[PDB]
Amino acid sequence: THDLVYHSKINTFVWDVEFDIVLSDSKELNKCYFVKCFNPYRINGKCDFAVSSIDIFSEGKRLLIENEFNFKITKAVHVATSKDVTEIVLHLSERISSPFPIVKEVVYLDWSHPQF
Amino acid sequence: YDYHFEVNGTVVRHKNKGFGYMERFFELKESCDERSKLSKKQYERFNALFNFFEKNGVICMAKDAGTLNTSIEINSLAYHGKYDVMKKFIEEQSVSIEDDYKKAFFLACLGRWEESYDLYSNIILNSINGCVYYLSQINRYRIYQSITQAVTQFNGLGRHYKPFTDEFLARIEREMTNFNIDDLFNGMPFEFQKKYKILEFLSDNQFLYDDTVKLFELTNKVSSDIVVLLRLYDNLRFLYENCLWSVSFHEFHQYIRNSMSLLIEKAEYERTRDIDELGFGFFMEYYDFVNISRHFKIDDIKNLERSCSIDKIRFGEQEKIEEYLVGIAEEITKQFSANGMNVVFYTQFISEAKAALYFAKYVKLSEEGLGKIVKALLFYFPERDLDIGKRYVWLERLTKCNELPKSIISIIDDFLVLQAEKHIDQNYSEVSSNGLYSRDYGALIKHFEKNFISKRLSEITLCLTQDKQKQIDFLFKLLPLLSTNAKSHLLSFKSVENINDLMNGIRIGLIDEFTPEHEELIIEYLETRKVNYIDYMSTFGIWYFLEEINNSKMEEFIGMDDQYDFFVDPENFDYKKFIPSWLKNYNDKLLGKIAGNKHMKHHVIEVLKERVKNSNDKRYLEILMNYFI
Amino acid sequence: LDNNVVECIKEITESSRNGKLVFFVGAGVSTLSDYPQWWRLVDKYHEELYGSPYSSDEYLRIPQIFYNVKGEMAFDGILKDFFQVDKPTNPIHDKILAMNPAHVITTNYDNLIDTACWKRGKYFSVISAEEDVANATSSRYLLKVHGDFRKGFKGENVVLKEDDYLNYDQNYPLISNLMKTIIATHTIVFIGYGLGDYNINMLLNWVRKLQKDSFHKPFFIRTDPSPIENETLIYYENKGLRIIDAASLIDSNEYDYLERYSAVMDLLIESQENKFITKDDEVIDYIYGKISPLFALQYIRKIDLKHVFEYDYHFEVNGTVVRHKNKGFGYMERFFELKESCDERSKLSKKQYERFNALFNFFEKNGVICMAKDAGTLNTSIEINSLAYHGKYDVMKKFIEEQSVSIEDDYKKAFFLACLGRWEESYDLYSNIILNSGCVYYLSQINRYRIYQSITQAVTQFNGLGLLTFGRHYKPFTDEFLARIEREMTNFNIDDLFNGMPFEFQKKYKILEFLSDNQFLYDDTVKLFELTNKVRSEMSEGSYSFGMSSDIVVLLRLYDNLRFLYENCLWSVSFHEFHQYIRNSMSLLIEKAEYERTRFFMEYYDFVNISRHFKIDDIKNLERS
Ligand SMILES: NC(=O)c1ccc[n+]([C@@H]2O[C@H](COP(=O)([O-])OP(=O)(O)OC[C@H]3O[C@@H](n4cnc5c(N)ncnc54)[C@H](O)[C@@H]3O)[C@@H](O)[C@H]2O)c1
Repeated sequence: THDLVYHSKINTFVWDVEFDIVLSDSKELNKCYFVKCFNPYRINGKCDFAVSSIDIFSEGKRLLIENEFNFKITKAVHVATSKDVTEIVLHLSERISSPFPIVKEVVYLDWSHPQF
Repeated sequence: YDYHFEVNGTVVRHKNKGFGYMERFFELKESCDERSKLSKKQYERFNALFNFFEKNGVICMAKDAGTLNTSIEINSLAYHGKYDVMKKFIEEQSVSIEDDYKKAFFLACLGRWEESYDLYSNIILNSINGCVYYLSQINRYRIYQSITQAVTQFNGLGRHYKPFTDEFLARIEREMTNFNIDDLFNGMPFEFQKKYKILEFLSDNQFLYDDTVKLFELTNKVSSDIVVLLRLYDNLRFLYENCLWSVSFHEFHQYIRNSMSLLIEKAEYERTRDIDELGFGFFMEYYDFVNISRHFKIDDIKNLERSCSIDKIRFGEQEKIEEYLVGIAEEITKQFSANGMNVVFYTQFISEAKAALYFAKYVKLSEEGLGKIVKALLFYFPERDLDIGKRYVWLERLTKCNELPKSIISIIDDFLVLQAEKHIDQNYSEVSSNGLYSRDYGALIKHFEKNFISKRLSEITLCLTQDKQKQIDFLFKLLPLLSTNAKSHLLSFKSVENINDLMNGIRIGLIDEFTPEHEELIIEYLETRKVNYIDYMSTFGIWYFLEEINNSKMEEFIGMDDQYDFFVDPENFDYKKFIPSWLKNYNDKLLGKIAGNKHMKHHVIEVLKERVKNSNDKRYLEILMNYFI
Repeated sequence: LDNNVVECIKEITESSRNGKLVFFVGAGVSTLSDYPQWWRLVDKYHEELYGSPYSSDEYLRIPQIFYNVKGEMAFDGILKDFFQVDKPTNPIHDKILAMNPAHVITTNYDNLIDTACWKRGKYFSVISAEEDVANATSSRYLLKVHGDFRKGFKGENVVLKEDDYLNYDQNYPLISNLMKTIIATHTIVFIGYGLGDYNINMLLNWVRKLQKDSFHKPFFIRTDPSPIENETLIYYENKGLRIIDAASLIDSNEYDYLERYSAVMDLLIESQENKFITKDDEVIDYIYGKISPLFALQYIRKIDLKHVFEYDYHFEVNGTVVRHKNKGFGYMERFFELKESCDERSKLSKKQYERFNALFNFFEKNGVICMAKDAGTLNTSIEINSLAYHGKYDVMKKFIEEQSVSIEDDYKKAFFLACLGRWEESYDLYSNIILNSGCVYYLSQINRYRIYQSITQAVTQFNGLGLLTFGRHYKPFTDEFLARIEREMTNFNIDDLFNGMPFEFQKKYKILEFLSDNQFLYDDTVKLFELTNKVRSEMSEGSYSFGMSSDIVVLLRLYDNLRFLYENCLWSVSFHEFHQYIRNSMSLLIEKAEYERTRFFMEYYDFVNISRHFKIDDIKNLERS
């Protein structure tokens, strides 16, 4: 947990951990992580409200979320050390009260925007 | 040390005890009557000295100092990235050994390090004043170091490349075995070591420690800025005009980074202090732009942007900067549009091209030059450096100072059509690091052309069938760019029978207005969730808040999801259940609507005040300051 | 190989590194490039003189007889037609050059060594005649003791006939004296010579007349097909030669001479960077050789240690060593393994054990702990043992009053005087230390130049703005003292101070060189800037790292610099640039501390640093932000 960072702009965490999770349809995804992109200046449509967009990458390739992604974390594995960081992951998820408390990497698109 | 020469072109006597030869020389230069006395040989020698001093920008003594025009002018093809001219120069036959030294430097600058090393060896053979010999030895050692580092990097790192043949690598390793750069100067003829002592520093591993340590004067808070800038210009001119390869090493790049960054930060600090005192600085030019592009990584540019208000930095010589950018675009096209990609040259040049196109946001670009830059960035920029999202970020940054013209819109439409055509394969997918994809380019096009309709994308949708689903769902995110008939053709390919289909359509943009059946779908989902009580809930709460639903029956689902109740009935919500982190998720539109609700605005104001007072969070503070929620 | 051969290799490589290696290249190396051996010329002369076709004396006699009989023109023509042939340069010429010899003496008339030097990018002033000695354009000589054909392929330009050898000392006095001086003052390696060679034995006869232990035994690279007989080796090694036998070096044929030469040349070259340490005793001996000179200094900056070991290991400011460029044996890892395992320590010798104990004390007091892999909870207290730092003005005055029991006490007294404003007394004490005194002598030269600079700046301010600021014309320094200091220091160049030192000092105290200029502040300064950026970047984006602080490196480097400058009593502690560096480091630390607090505590050292190195405006800016 020495590489864990708390990004407060979007109250999430950056941690190099993959996740094994079971969705609401019993589907199994392995070695999946999340990438958050904080885009407040993003060109927003009528029904778009969220400030940051999250992508899911399983086995090095992203996934298209065509269904409700209600999921529960079954296992969390750290890359630098194979130690299971699950319980800490659940603790942080409970504390944060935000979607996807832990993210593989956060991409800040505010400073690279022309309007910044 | 008999005299000290200012970086602004003036001399001051110090440590000189005998005759004031510098003052006498300046007096002689000022008046030709006193010059007429000198003998013929002395007259020619004075003329040569005057040429040298004017060329090197030494004007007069401190007392004579007046309107000093200190304009930088680096006469080097390598500095301006005139790669075609450098190649032409290398192709042509070299008349002398000085042209061979220039050729070797240009070959080093073009990534042709083997040819440059061989040319340096030839110059060393044929050059034994000995100044070119010493400089060639220095540059050959530098190029050997560069080759070694490049070999190490390529061994460590996307595809396996072997720019230097193992035979050549072994030959250079044997030739440079036990080679000492420290002893190079001491081994030179004593006449050389006397005449050319000033070149000693070129044999040292570090030569910018003095210049770097003099940068602390930019961090003071109590001209230093002009001194630092002129010192940097002096170093650049000396290293480039003299064709020294150490101008490409990490030490010099870091020195330029530090100097430019500290100069900009000092200018920003002066600006803020002046605003605080008077209650309402760094003027960048072509050379500053080139230095920032070449010696700055994208991370360094981002640090500059976040630290300072670079939008307040006026950019000068913008036509020259646009010429630089267009030349970079042409070089990118040559490197990639053709098959002339040099691995060694590309490694170094891609960073400068990326930084130049990133920094171009601050420069007004002519329509034709803007089109050239845009096409080069969109099409011929390698994907291993700019992925789809990064390329979109680069492109959108260019609209800050140049409203998207029709030609640039056509270029973006061409890119979109090519992206769609690439989707015929069921395995090709857009890879983005910023999370931005082709739909983002379409959104930008509609932003600057609201009623713009893409004819070729419309046709591509009008040719789609039930088979190539990839093209189908790709064109769904490009729905606004499609025509009415194309929109109708695409819409038939998705079903909204269940709520999840509605969510997917809304996310992809299939449906933008909630039809009554959509509201009833949301309602049945709410009923099922309520029944099963003993993720989208906040989404529907926001939609009702955002006036995206006029059902007026959602209130039946109040009392289980804090965000939903908070959004449906802000007045009746108990704000002890409010989580301030919610405000960190809403975008500008939702936060502004919350602030303007005229209800619950005081609750959010007090929560934000508590957050700012207890955590000093800049995000909460900026939320409160911008929308005053 | 044999122990004596390895000792010869070590001595040769040490000389090559020190720039005191001279190569005496004979005719064998030239013949290695197929150059015509002299016996061919002698046989041609014999065939011309008599019907048809040599002893050592015949070598000189037959050319002499042919000269006297057939004319200088005939002798010269034979030489020209036989020698006016271009030949390639051997890989052994390039090996000799790659050994980095200070000088290359040679008895060859060819330009093969000249061509190799020209190709390898080595500038040697070629001395082949008497006039060339005074006209030498460089300080490194390519000395052709027997002449050459650069002037022309004439028999009077080279030493071939017997008369030439008889009158050599009279015809080549300058060249002979130069050769003897180079032999006396350098390490000589003979290659391409037979042990029974005329020139080698003449040189041995000359060496016979020298003092018993006034010269270094030349190294003789013997590359004859068969191993040297023990009797011959005994005879020639007692004559002042240390023989490296190639036949004993490797197995070879009878007529493959290039392989025999290359064996020795490569074995020498590849040993250039070889520490030649395998057992723990040798590793500890090498480490002590590297670290013992530093025992003079009170404290050594960890970032400086990388220069002590020629970038073999990174010495991080947290006390962890890391392999950087030590392709050879890992001696720091071995040393730390010895340190951890007490049982191994006894396995070392008595002297080796004492040296290891001294090294352990040095490393422990300098905060060097272990390698990165073995690093644990590395926490260190920052204590500076200096009276000047803690502002013990009364204590420094009392110490100054006391009597100097050593030159080190004089150094500390001079530093304290500089720190008490008594610059004239401090300068006089520094001059006295220079006279009495060489680490302290060099540091005293540097400190005296710094104090002279401070005196000059103070006088400038007092005379230019001192009257306006104080409302009075203050004269802290008498005009006599100012004139004397100007006279003394006007001829002093700080830049060349380090070079004007015994080469052993420049090898053992390289790290002190940086004290000449602000280069000693370079690395840290650069790091600071980088770290600043990084830290600011984080605070710009609101990220809150967990664990090791990104600014702890800045604090560690800051205290490293403070300890090195104050405990070593260097006037650089008063420099404007050093004050700016300290101020920037502390400002970054305080800003990061505040940022973390909102989501480091100020101590005595932090308070003293802020007070001493911060202006009031800087403190006000810190309070504002
Ligand atoms: N009268 C003669 O001396 C004569 C005449 C013709 C041939 N030869 C034979 O041919 C060879 C000529 O050499 P030398 O007798 O003058 O040696 P030498 O013993 O006179 O010279 C000794 C040194 O020269 C080197 N050397 C000897 N032969 C070499 C070769 N062929 N190539 C490169 N280096 C060599 C060795 O390394 C040795 O250190 C010898 O083997 C000799 O027996 C001798």
